[PDB]
Amino acid sequence: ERVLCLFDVDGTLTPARQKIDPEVAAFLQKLRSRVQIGVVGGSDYCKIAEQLGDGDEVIEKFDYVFAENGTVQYKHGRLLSKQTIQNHLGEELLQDLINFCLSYMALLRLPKKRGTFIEFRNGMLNISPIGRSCTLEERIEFSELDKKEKIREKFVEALKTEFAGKGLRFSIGGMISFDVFPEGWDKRYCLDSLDQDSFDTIHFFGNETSPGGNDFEIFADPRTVGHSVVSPQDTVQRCREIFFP
Amino acid sequence: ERVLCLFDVDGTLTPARQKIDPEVAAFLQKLRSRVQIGVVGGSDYCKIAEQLGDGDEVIEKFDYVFAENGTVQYKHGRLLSKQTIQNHLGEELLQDLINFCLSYMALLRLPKKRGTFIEFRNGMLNISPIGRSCTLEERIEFSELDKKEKIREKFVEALKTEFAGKGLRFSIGGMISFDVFPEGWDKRYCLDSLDQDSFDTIHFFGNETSPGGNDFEIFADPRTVGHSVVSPQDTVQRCREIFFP
Ligand SMILES: [Mg+2]
Ligand SMILES: [Mg+2]
Ligand SMILES: [Mg+2]
Ligand SMILES: [Mg+2]
Repeated sequence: ERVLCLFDVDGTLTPARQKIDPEVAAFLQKLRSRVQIGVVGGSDYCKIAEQLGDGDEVIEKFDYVFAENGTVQYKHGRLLSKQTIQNHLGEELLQDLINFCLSYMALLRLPKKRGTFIEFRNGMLNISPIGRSCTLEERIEFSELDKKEKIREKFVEALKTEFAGKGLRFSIGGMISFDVFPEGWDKRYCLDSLDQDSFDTIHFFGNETSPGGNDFEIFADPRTVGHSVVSPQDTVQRCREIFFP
Repeated sequence: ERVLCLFDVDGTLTPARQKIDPEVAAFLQKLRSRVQIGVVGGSDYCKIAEQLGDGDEVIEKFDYVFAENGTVQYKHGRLLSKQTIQNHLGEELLQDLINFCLSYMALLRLPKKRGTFIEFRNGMLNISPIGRSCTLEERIEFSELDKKEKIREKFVEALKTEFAGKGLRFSIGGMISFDVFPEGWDKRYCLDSLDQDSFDTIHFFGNETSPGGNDFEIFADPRTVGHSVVSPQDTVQRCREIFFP
């Protein structure tokens, strides 16, 4: 009777990192006549907003907007207070991590380096050996070397070992960087806030629900009814079979 | 007959990092009936724009806008192509510099660290041991420790020695960082483009014209008639005595 449909963004509602198909967007509003709707994605709010509407339309079109896995939350148009990664980790482990990354990267010799090797976000640290302020052409150059030399994979191996047992998780994505985040700060983070909003049912839809995928944990969590999808059209179809049969 | 008045921003036209007094702004437009007018400042365009008008009004109010010491140029409303620091320095010296900074900072133990330890700009690298993405409260905390421990001063000493003779310059400013930039990329940078615009006279006004100041080089350059000022009101007064006597 009080139902929430909660969607991953990339590959679930939109082409990855691209704008939503207006027909999919159209269905989501129709679905909204039967249930509340939310999104949860690993990217920051500005990226998610850009994919799902013009300006800040996303917070009006969706009942919930969980950016950076729910460390940033919009609830019915309202922004809620955010928790810092330093509050969760503590300053000492945070700096141990930062200094290990600085020390490791200083020894990496690349074709090019730029700036923003460590980006401090709400839900993670983003580590990029080339530097995030590089151009697209520079990204591609690094990506091709990285496939040959496994630069990011080896850095992640050394970090996991060094911080073994200290509650840090790692994910390599895109061309130039990897993510470092606390255990529990995958997509499941958003569920703790959702637990207090009196939903009879929360249906989660994602395209990475297999082990290793970024939807695995929230999909498998007992607080959600999980649904595996392979495309936005599959998502729309599943939602019809369930809510408009 | 073809005259340009070229002004530093901070302490010359406005309170440092603050909005221009509307009366000063008013005089500058009157001055514009007799001469062309330009600004040159070390900060990026967005900061300079914010101090001198609303939105992009600055490029309409001034004939020239030289941001980041002239590595970024607006000329009569038009943005000109910019040169990269890597093009000027070369990739090898640039990375030697970046890796020395990464290696040095990894050994610094601070109360707090965040992100963006190396910010890649158009006219410089900005190095911040705490990380530029810190809060104002965090900035002040670092600033007070830095006065006690001379963290930035000692880092600059080691860098100058290590890159002795290789054409790098350093400036420590504000609370959390220092600037690294190529020789010649002080305010004089903007003069090379100006040399081609057929001015009979270029009058430069600045509040840091003594040795060590960030206006010293452009003030002393033989391509300018230099003027030392101590406040925006002094600037307006000097411009009256010269152009409205
Ligand atoms: Mg996905
Ligand atoms: Mg589940
Ligand atoms: Mg000044
Ligand atoms: Mg001169």
